Amino acid sequence: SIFLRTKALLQKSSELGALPARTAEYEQVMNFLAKAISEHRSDSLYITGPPGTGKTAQLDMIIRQKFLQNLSWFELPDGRLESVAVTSINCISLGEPSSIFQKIFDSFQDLNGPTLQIKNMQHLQKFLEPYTTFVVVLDEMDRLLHANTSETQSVRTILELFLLAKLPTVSFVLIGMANSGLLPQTIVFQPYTAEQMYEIVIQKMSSLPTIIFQPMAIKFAAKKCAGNTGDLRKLFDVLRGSIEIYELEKKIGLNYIAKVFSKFVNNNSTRTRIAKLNIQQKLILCTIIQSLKLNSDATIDESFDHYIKAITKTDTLAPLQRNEFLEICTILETCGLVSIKKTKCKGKTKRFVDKIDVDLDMREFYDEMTKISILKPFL
Amino acid sequence: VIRKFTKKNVARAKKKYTPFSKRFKSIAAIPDLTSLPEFYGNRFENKLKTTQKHQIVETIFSKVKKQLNSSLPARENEFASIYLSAYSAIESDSATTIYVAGTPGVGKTLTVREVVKELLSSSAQREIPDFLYVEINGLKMVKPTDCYETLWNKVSGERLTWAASMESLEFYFKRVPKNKKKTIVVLLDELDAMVTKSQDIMYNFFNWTTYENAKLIVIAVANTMDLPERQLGNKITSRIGFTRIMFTGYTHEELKNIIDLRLKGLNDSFFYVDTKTGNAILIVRKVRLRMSADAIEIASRKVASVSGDARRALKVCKRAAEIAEKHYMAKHGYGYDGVQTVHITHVMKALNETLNSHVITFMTRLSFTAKLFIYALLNLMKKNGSQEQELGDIVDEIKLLIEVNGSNKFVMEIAKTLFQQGSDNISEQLRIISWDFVLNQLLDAGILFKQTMKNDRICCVKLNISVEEAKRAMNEDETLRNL
Ligand SMILES: Nc1ncnc2c1ncn2[C@@H]1O[C@H](COP(=O)(O)OP(=O)(O)OP(=O)(O)O)[C@@H](O)[C@H]1O
Ligand SMILES: Nc1ncnc2c1ncn2[C@@H]1O[C@H](COP(=O)(O)OP(=O)(O)OP(=O)(O)O)[C@@H](O)[C@H]1O
Ligand SMILES: [Mg+2]
Ligand SMILES: [Mg+2]
Repeated sequence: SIFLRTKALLQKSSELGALPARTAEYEQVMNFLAKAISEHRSDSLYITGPPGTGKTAQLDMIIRQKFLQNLSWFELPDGRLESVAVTSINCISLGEPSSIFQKIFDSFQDLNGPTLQIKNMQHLQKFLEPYTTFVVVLDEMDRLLHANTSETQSVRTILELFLLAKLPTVSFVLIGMANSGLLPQTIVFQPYTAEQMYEIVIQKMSSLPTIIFQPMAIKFAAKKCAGNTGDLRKLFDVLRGSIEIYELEKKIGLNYIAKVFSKFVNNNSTRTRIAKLNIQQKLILCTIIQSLKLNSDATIDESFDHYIKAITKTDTLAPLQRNEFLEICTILETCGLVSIKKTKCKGKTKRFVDKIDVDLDMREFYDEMTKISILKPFL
Repeated sequence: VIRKFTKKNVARAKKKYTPFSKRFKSIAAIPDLTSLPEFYGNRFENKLKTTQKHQIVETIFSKVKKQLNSSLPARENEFASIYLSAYSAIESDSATTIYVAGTPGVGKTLTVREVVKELLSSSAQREIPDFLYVEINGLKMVKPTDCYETLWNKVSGERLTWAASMESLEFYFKRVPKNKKKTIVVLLDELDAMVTKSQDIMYNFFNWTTYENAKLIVIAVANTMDLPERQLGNKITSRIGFTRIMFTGYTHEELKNIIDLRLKGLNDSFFYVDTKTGNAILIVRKVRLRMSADAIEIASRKVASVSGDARRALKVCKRAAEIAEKHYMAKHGYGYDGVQTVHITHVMKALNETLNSHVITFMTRLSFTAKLFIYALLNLMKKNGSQEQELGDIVDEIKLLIEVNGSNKFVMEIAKTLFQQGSDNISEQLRIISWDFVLNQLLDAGILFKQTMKNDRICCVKLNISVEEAKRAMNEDETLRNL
């Protein structure tokens, strides 16, 4: 089925020398290697960007195409041959950030030989001295910072690695990718545009025999998914959801993208939430928001107290009890107008208590209960 | 050697430390893990068993209560979406994340388990390849990293510590080729409970779904649709994705259908009831059982107004059946060892005890000293409006209320008891009798809040309950409302 393979291509786990819409940055990164393996100079590279911009994908693309365990060959612009050792490491999937040197050593040394125990800068620096280029690609380099400690000790491991990829008599070239005179070179990966997203999609589905999307649908999906600070993962889920929505009802039209963008956005719509309420529930909602206006940190009991005094000032709609007041508050929380949380007081008696809060816009509230036009003074 | 302290109750598991990346010499040295006798799942039940020496009398309402227990008529579109995503990702050997969120009791776990059951049935028919189903509940973990210990133990059969398990799972999902693998479907239930400060577990579980060789289906069940936006980073929100499946609370018609589906074979049916004991047999008197459609409708409308929670609707119906069965067993005197109807009265009484408040009737049944305390506290809130009153001011105002209404009959009989405990040999006391007792009683009840202070006079006291229900309980009393 064409639908199954098209759905397979638009997953977040699908791969594809240069990626589409990234080739210049590719050349920039390749230019780094075009010096580093050439002159046997240790150097360090920093890569930033918002998520889904193709950093990990382009680096894995480079490693899979154009490259003692994990030894291979690389060609320079003149391109004779060069022995390189290339690995990739995700820093979050390690136990502690201090063990990464050892991890690099367990990524390089042959298993038949003596497995040494490694702590820090010095043992790795002594190990790479008799050698062959070592390419390390470190995904998420920022979680190498210690979230505790201070500014002096959080940047211990990263500064140690930057110093160990900068000094002579080693051949250590370091690529690090984080999310957005020996300081690293920086390429900022940029968020994709609609045309770039379009070209990526047709390049990915060029392996398919037919295209079961209208091109206007892909262009509309790309222009809605790009915006500012866009991620290609969002475009992939939009197209995949379009396929799933299409085959749950039966080429994919322009309308199915809009059906996706109506199914998976909440569409808050405070007026239609309010229109589903009763007149009593609207009265309790008005007293609650008035209590939050004049007390600004109010528990449920003080809100009920204000409701009792405010509707005995009116002497219509005879009052109810505290537990059913909490019940209508639960109805209001189910509708999506009221949030009840459990917090601490700021008084002399600091204890836990249930606090009430709102997440609704004031203009729609005031308009929709001035359209009621009978029970005024609670607004 | 002489220790500075001792740790004499250390209980350490038999968990190894070496990760899976050092289990074979090369990537090519890894065998086909499906043809391994410990991978992918290739004793306490009898201790809670005994011999029964009697014959339990199951009355006619016992089958109704048994069928109303928590142990898919309203979830078609959610079932179809989850099943289609999982079927597509399993049959094409890809990795994906499905996100499900909703309020309690809206059928999230039941729908996901039904989807997994149907996928296992389809994999037993050789229509999709085999997969391993793992269920990780974040509220059933002692430590949040134990999920790393659980999942890897479900995959390999080994028992490692959590960091080695995490490296093992990373190496497995990233480096092991798809021809040597089986697909894994992981249900991450109570997803908010596995959220930690560093969010490494969430990143790892949702980042393994982005690897090309992973063959991993992560179904994450949450409580809010905005959990990645509120609590998680941008990196994990990007990996979870834009498509999210919302489980709305049930409307009253679907709750009505759920309750009728639990009672399809019992409602409007006849039983042979033995009048000697009470034991009823489903097809000696022939008794028809009936539960009203109006009763089920009003319970379903109430529950759909509150939450749309199927647990609450089933529990309300079970409570109504329990109330009716208690009245029936009381009127016949049966024990435990022509038409029986569970009516809308029992349903309303089940709905009322959950909505009844005991705070007012607790305060109306207190002693005179506790009521006098609450009355003086409310008097001080009326005098100065501070909402926190010092205990010494309460002492002085109780003394003032005693000496001002001194000509009252009840007060002039109560004063000797309050200040001397009815004894001439006892000196006049600065606190009333049972002052500490009623203070601590109102603190344990949660009616009162007291600050942590060591000077008894300037220590402040606050109402924790609402003021008007305290005033209602005070006006219920005969003596206090007359002075
Ligand atoms: N130019 C591209 N061509 C093809 N696929 C791409 C391209 N850019 C990204 N992708 C796809 O987008 C997904 C995510 O890309 P990648 O992992 O490189 O993102 P990232 O920038 O590293 O994000 P994050 O900060 O979230 O890690 C993958 O499925 C990858 O194949
Ligand atoms: N559609 C349904 N049909 C029949 N019974 C249902 C249905 N939905 C829920 N129930 C009943 O309600 C129970 C609660 O459902 P479930 O465990 O799936 O809830 P949940 O959404 O996971 O809730 P929680 O967030 O509290 O875990 C089920 O075990 C079942 O007894
Ligand atoms: Mg990345
Ligand atoms: Mg559940």
